Order: sequence, then C-alpha cells, then structure tokens
Amino acid sequence: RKKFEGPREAILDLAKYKDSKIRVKLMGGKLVIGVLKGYDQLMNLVLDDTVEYMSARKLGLTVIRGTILVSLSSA
Amino acid sequence: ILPLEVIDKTINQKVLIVLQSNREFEGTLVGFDDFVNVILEDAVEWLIDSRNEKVMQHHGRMLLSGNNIAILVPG
Amino acid sequence: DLYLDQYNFTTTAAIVSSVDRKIFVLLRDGRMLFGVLRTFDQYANLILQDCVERIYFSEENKYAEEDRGIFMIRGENVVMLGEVDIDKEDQPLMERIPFKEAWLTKQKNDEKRFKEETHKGKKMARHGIVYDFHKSDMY
Amino acid sequence: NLYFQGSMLPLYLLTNAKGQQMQIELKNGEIIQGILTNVDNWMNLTLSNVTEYSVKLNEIYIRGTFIKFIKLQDNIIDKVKQ
Amino acid sequence: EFLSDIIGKTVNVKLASGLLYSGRLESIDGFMNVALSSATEHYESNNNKLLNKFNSDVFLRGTQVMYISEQK
Amino acid sequence: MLFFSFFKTLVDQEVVVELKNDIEIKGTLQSVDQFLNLKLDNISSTDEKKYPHLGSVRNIFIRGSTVRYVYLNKNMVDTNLLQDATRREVM
Amino acid sequence: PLDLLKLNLDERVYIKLRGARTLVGTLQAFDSHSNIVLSDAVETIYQSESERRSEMVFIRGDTVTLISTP
Ligand SMILES: [Cl-]
Ligand SMILES: [Cl-]
Repeated sequence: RKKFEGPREAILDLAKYKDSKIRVKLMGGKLVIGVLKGYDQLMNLVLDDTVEYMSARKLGLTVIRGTILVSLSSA
Repeated sequence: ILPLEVIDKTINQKVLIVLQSNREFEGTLVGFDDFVNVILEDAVEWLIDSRNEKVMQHHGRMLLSGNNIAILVPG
Repeated sequence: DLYLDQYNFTTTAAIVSSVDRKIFVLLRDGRMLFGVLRTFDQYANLILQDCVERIYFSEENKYAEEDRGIFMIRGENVVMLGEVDIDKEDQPLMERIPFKEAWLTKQKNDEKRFKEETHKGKKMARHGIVYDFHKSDMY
Repeated sequence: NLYFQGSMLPLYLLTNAKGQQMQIELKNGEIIQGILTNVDNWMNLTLSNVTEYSVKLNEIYIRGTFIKFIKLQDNIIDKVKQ
Repeated sequence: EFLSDIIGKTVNVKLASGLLYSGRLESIDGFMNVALSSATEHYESNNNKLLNKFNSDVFLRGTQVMYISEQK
Repeated sequence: MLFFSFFKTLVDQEVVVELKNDIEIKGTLQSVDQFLNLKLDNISSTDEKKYPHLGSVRNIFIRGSTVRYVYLNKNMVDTNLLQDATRREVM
Repeated sequence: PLDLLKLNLDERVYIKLRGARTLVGTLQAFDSHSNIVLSDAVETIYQSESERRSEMVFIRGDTVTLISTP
C-alpha cells in the first residue's frame, strides 16, 4: 500500500472557491466573512463586503494578510 | 485582482490598518514593502470595543510593522 | 586547529533517547500528558501512543486520568518533556476522582485565573508594569 | 518500532492518514474533527465532513502553525507498520 | 528608507504592551531594533502621564515595537 | 552562536532554571541546542505541589521560549571571556 | 542599536522585562536576540516591590523589553 508524501493543498483550491462568500479566522481571535475576489500564493486575500466579528462591523474591499490567516471555510 | 496590486493601487490614499488586537490605525498609505510593513501619513490611532477611543493624531510619518497587520482597508 | 565537542548537542539527540519509552509532556495550556513516544522531529513534533491526560490536585491529594489515545503533538506547544521512571512512579501516586469532574473543576479553577490575572494585570501597564497573560499560556 | 525500524516522521504519519478521521485541537481551544483530505510539508491541511466545536461544514483548510495536537485513529500506527 | 530620513529625529516607538516611549533616534536596524536618547515613557500617549524618564540612551527590542513615528 | 557555545562549557554542572511560570527547576545540565532548549538530569523543583510528577522523572527537556532565567554560580565561567566573545560577535 | 550595548558592556545596565519584572546587573554578554548575562545582578518584581539577587544569571532574550543605564 503506497506510502504517500507531503502534497498546493488549497492553492489550487483558492482557485476553486472564488466569487463566493467564505469564512476566515485570524490570529488574535477575530474572524471575518465576505465574497472572495482575489487571492495569491502566500494566501493573502481580497474580500468584498467584509464583516469582522470581534472578541460586527461592515467594511468594503479589504486585503486580509495570509500570514495571519488561520482557517478558511465557506459560509 | 491582486492583493498587493490592490495595495499598490491604494498608495497616496487614505487607508485603514486593522491589527490582530483591538487597535486600528488610519491615515495615508505612503507605501509598503514585501513584508507588507506599512508607512503611514498623519495616522490616527484607535483602540476599539460601540464606544471608540482615539489615542493619537500622529503628525508626520510612521513605520507600522507588518507582523500585526491583519486586514488592510482602502479608505 | 579544530575544537571537538564532548556530546551530541542537538534537539534530536536529547529527544531520541526517550524513544519507545514513556514520557511526560507539559503543554502551554497546562495539560499534563503521559504516553509512550513513537517518533519525533527536529522541531520536537511528537507522536505519542497510548496517550493519557492527567489532571493533578495535590491540594486535596486527588488525581484523574483519561485515555487520550494516539496524539500528534505540534512541538511549539510543549513546555517540557521527560522520560518517566517505572521505578519511582508507583508510591508517589492519592485517591483518584472521576475525570469528567476534573475538566469541570479544572475549567473553573483554571478559568477563574484568566480573569483574575487578566484583571490584576491590565492595571499594571498604566503604571509601567509588564504583565502579559494570555488564555493559551497558563502552564 | 516505528522510528528506528522505519525512521518514521510525525509528518509521515499524518501524510498516510488520508481518508481517516482525526480530531484537531487549535491553539484557540477550538476542536475540529473531520476527514483529512490533504496535508502539506508545513502541516497545513484540508479536511472533509468537518464538524467544528469550541458548525458542520464540507471542506476546510487549517494552518499548520495554529495546530496544537492531533488526535488520530487508534489503528494508524498499525497501518503504517505494514 | 524611512529609517535614514528618520535617523536623528524625535520619534515615537510604541511597544506591544502599548507602553509609549518618546526619544531622539540615535540608531536602528533590520530586525527593527531602536536606539534612543533621553527616552521618556507613557502608557498610551504622553499626555496620559509620565511613568519614567531616562537621561541616558535606551535600547528597544525590535520584536516589541509596533511602530516608529516622528514627533512633530 | 555565542550563547550556544557558552552552555556547553556548562554541561555536567548544577543550575536552576526559572520558567516564565515563576517555577524553578534545579538539575544537572546534560545538553543544549542552538535553540537554547535545555535538557537536565537530577531534578528537584521548588513548587512541588503543582507538579507532583517531577519526582518520578529521569529526564526533563525544556523549550527555550518558556525560560526566563537561568541561575548559575559565579565560578562557572569567565566574565572577561564572555565580554571578549561578545565583542567579536558580528550581530 | 546592538552596538550601543557594546558600549556599556561590563557596566551597570537596566533591563525591563516582560513578566512584571525589572533587573539590574553588570552586563557580561549579549546576543542579537537579546539573551543576556549579568554578573552581580539584582531584580525587582512588582506585585508591591520585592527583590532577589544572584551572582550571575542568564536572561532569555524572549522576555527583554528594553535596556538602558540605571
Ligand atoms: Cl545560538
Ligand atoms: Cl536563541
């Protein structure tokens, strides 16, 4: 039985989820939803109509830094 | 649409910079390097969390270290 | 010319000796953890077999155990790990309470701290003190 | 005998665990259990049939550096052995 | 470089703990370490108070600063 | 690589290590790595109430980051040498 | 700035640490990471002021906030 090795596990996936709302949680204890417009390799990403749950507020186009991102899921 | 390009696009434009912790910085984006470390003009310093507390009206330039930068907001 | 080293000073050298042995692990959140160490790496990422989580209570001389299983521990979260000793590990060990209570009491006891420390600290900086206390570093 | 015998690495187990189920704990305290669909050398991973504790979901991506420890299937060591 | 233009000025250096330190900027580097002269410390803003003053040079550890900003 | 080199001249000697806990552990030093992670041998902590297993442990290996202080005797190394080595360091 | 540290090497320096603590000692060595050695040092933990001294201590850079002269 083939012993797999480390595998862009989502980077191609970044392509897949575009144009749709997604859920992002960031270091610090703050998450945010919003339609994903653009994305890069380093996972930095652009989100429209961003809402920032804190522990909500509207915010327009934004760039979230993919060096602080923690988990990304669809909403 | 590319994130950095979005920030390249932003230069010379009023920008908000939200940090992992409950603290927002707003002013004019003078420019940013690869680590996304940000340079800001006439920056207002905010700690939020509702009632907002303004901390300083930074007159002149500021080097804001990118570690903490979580979301960049045009305007 | 060349300066020799007496011992193998590397992370791997220290860790390897505990392989296939039973070790303790202290987590940054304060979880105690016991088990037999299978494999590890230079970043001290560990795999434990027959892992067992163990809340202590020397105040009232009681302890709890819960069977954890096979865990892969990401190393940055470890305060310290040690090779146990089945020679001096039977006499030291109290009546043992049921676990479910422990997490409950542990949560309340460990929780009450976060607030208190986070409240008694916040009022330290305003004076010129440095008391950084998070909810993940309570070991 | 997974170490000296196979010179195994933690990553090499999590890499072979695809399609198995695992409970991940994140530095937040959040418990995430789902079905591992993929993993990377930095230990970031995608999961399926995710259930997130503290929102049932279908897929999810996690960062390697915000993991605490991963609880895995009991038989996993056996599977690697063969 | 902001740092070159910046060098020699009265700057503000805020640290992670939010302790503000105001001084004349003798030197700085790549890890973002910061040398000052006659640095005084306030919790969030100078107006807020003074908790300490240093009549001598100060060294601040790059990992702790969130910003360097010129006093005007 | 100066502090790394420092300790190896400190191997096989007694010392105490105050964690960010405030916890203090005394033991004989057995190893270091360039990460200034510490391995010790003859354990005896001060707060033997919170950690009651530190008695049945042959070995403990400590992550550097957790450390706050390491306490040593004066007679354990050269102040002139340290200062000299520190001078040469590029940094 | 690392050098400014070279300047006062072997002299009394003041260190302010993350942990509600503050220290004084002669400075014997220092590191790009700020790991520091202090011969003849004394420290001040707040709580409201307490002190403990040891002939020599290694200080973990991770904790160090700022260094200066007393
Ligand atoms: Cl080193
Ligand atoms: Cl180091």
